[PDB]
Parts: sequence; structure tokens; C-alpha cells
Amino acid sequence: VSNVSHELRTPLTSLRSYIEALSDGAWKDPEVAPGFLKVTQEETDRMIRMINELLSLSRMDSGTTRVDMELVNINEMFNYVLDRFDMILKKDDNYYTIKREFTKRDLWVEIDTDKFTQVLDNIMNNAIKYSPDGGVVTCRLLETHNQVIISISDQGLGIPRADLGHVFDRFFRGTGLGLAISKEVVQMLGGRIWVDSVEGKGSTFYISLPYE
Amino acid sequence: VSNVSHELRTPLTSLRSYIEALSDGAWKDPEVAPGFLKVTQEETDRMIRMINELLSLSRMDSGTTRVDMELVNINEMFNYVLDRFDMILKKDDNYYTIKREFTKRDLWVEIDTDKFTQVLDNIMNNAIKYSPDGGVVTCRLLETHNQVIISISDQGLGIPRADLGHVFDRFFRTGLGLAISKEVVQMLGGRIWVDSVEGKGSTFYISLPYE
Repeated sequence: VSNVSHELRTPLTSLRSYIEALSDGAWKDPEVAPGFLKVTQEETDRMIRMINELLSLSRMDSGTTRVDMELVNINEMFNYVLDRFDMILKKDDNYYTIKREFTKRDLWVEIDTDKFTQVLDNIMNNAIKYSPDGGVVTCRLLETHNQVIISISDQGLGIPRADLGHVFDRFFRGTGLGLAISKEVVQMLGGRIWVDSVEGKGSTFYISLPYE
Repeated sequence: VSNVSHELRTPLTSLRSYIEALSDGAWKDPEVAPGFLKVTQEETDRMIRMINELLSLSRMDSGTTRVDMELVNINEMFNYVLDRFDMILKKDDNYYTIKREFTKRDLWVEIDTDKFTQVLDNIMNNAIKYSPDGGVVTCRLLETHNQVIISISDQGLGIPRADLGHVFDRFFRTGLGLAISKEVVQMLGGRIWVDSVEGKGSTFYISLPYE
């Protein structure tokens, strides 16, 4: 599409600029060279991600993806993920807190650990990105009906109620595929994923899993 | 589809390696840094081209590509392209010759100068790259029947007659230049094809409506 290849074109040409800058001499100058190099690094990793997600949406949707399913404890799992995010957030130069509300009963669900961790990641990420003033990101885990409900909420920028359903279609606004990922994955893990937001009260992404 | 994302994945991870190398300190060292940067440069430009080709087949497949058609002199045109290639080959640190045989009647055809230039380029490229022992790349331009015939030949590695037809199918060995040229020429209302004998050589033909 004019869309995808151009959305790949952008960081490429970006990279081209920084690289050109170094090549023409910037590499010799210590005031800019590490910095420019860092930008190049980031752009590259970004593109590898975009590529990989593109690929997973090629193999998952079209649709031959071996999904490694284990009976995992989501209490621990969610705590691991949130730990990693707390670690990235505490070494920042800006500012974010993680408000955990996990039920006191240990829950076990049939999920792919790696693919679900990539889910939780993508959603936490998109949350922090739609929360410009910072503050608290709220993460809940509790059961109902034999749904295990994970919910992740930000009190940042709202989300248009006119477009609330299409957040899960490909590239709806660090890559812009994380939602497509999580939706597809969760759907495959046999759960349901959706969003509820009031502009600009805040945003909340829901995940539901078959409990037993 | 996994193919495309793998052919994009490779130079990316390449880039990652070189970039990482520099970032960890290589930039401070003058013996490797210009060189590593040259690699990064090349890989990046490469990826941009691959993107563009992908995109041109995205607009061509869906036929959403306005092809800017002019009545051009292919004699001069081919001479321009071959001039550029002669400059590229003469400013090299390695070996290649351009054998021009252009008919002495000036021919004019309805073509998109730029897209046909990318054709001639892609094919000349496939010639120079597929000529491991080096030597001469042969470029002919002559009319027949009201065909304008361009032919470009290399005396390098042959091309298997068992798979000789699929050189123009998507991603047969950036790796899309052939798909480009084929599609473009078809769109310019001409015909494109290949004839090769391993390992005598390879020869790409282009035919255009002459009048």
C-alpha cells in the first residue's frame, strides 16, 4: 500500500539523513556523533519491529502461526511485565507510576507466555504514549463469570468516540501495530479485547480470558 | 509475503550490527569508522530502493500509476543512459566495456523517459552484475517490422533453461528491477523477454511499437 511502504520510507530517509551527516564529517565531531548515532540506532530498531509485526500479522492472519500454549499464572506474569516497565520508567529523565490492583486469588489461564507478554507490553506502551501529562497508569487483574479480566488504563488524552472501534484496525493511532498484534493474539488465545474511553476523561483497554 | 519482510529484515540487521559497532566506540576510531559508515550508507540507500520498487508494483498492480508518455528519441536516450554507465565504469577501482551498435536512423517512440530509463538501468545492472569474468556488455538498437529493438547482452554466467521463464516473476534473482522493467515496458505498450545459454551468456530483449 502507499501507506505501509511510505511508513517504512519515513524512518529510512531519516536514517539516510543522519548517516549522511556523519559520513560528510560528523563522525569526526564528538559533540554530535554519539547523538546522531543514537538516533540511527533507534530508527533501525524501530524498523525491525515494524517489519516483525508486519510479518507476524502475515503469518498469524494468513494464518499459519504455531501458538505455544501453556497454563500460566497471570498474577506472576502481569507482575513480571509490570516490573520490567517499572524498571524502564525509573531510569527516565522526565514521572510514571504503576497502580496495581491484582485479585488475591492466584489465577491460571491457557495462554502463550511470549505472545501474551508482547500483548501486555504493546498495551502498556500505547497507554504511556497516550498519556502526555504523565501520572498514574492503572493495571487491574480480577475474575468475573470465569472471565479473567485484565484492564489497563491511562488518565491521559481521551480517545475519539467517533473512532473508538477502529483502534484495532491496521495502523490506527512506537510502531502503530501493537493494537493489531494484541487483538489478533488475544483472539487467538481465545479471549476478547476491546477499548472504552471518554475524551478526554481517559482511556481503558480491556482483556478477557476464558478462566476455566 | 514472508519473503519481502525477510529481504527487508536482512539489511536492517546488517545496519544494526554496523551501527551498534560504531555506537559502542567505533566512531572514535578512524581506521574503521568511515568504512562502517559507508556500509550503513549503502545498506540504507538499498532499502529505500527496495521500498520504492515494492511501491511501484503496488501502484502498477492496482494500476494507479499515471505513466508520463512522451515521443522520445531512443537513440539519444540510450546514449544518455549508456553515457552514465560509462562514467560509472570508468570511475571504478577494479573491467567493463560498452559495445554500442545503434542503427543510423534516428528512431522516435512513445515512452515514459524516466520509467524507461529505470528499465534500461535495471537491465544494464543485471548485465554488469552477472558478468563475473567481466568483459563486454553489448548494447544494440535497431528496427524490424515496426519494432524498435533494444538488446542488452552479457557473456557472463548463463541462465538455466529449466527456469528461464520465471526471471520476471516476483523476486527472482534488491531483486525487483526485472519486475519493474517488465511491467513498465508492458505499460509502455512494448514487449520484454530473455534468451540465454549457460554458460555462453545472457541477452535481454526489448521491443517497442515503432509507428
